[PDB]
Amino acid sequence: IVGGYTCGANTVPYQVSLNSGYHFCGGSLINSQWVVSAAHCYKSGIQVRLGEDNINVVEGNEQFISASKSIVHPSYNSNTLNNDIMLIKLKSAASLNSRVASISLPTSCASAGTQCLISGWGNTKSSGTSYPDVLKCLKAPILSDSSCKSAYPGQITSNMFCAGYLEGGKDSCQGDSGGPVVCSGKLQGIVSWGSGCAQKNKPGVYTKVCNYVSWIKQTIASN
Ligand SMILES: [Ca+2]
Repeated sequence: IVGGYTCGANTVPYQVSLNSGYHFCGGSLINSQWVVSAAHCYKSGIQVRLGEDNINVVEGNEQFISASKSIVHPSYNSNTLNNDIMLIKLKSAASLNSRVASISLPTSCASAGTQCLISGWGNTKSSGTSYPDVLKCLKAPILSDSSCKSAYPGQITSNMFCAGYLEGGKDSCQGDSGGPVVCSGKLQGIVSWGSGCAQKNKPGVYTKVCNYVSWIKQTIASN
């Protein structure tokens, strides 16, 4: 996250870190046994880390649970990043409380102008690299589809939305991928892609979760 603020420990209780020997992507806990992330975060051998603030220090609220199954969306296209969503089933159920909690799926899509919270452990610089150890947060609005399509001609599908600031300076970045965009207490987006980070006229692009609720619910019910 570029241009954000330190969230505070366990203030974003649905935020997960995906670990394969190191943090590589975020995700969101949607019930005691399932996480949703980005398909471009797929790899084998994932450990899901819940209850984290400092990802390099054991602080006492963590739960480390291996993945038993990963399911990439059937229509994910790695070239265009259309349908950039993936479900991860945990080997055992997480223990839920105030510091580790699930986030609700949306019943309706959010409109442009709605303010959302984006979080992650990704890069904090737009030029160069500095990775934080503690979770960072950013408040940003959903942008209109017309502004999003004007920023990225020919690249925005109906399964994507833009959020952030056309003036630059505040965005999600590398290492935030897969993490949550939460608006009015519901998971509306997944950190997916962008052209660089925090550049003028190049806001972040997010997977539009409201289009996938039926697929998520049906998949969880049968796996
Ligand atoms: Ca920790």
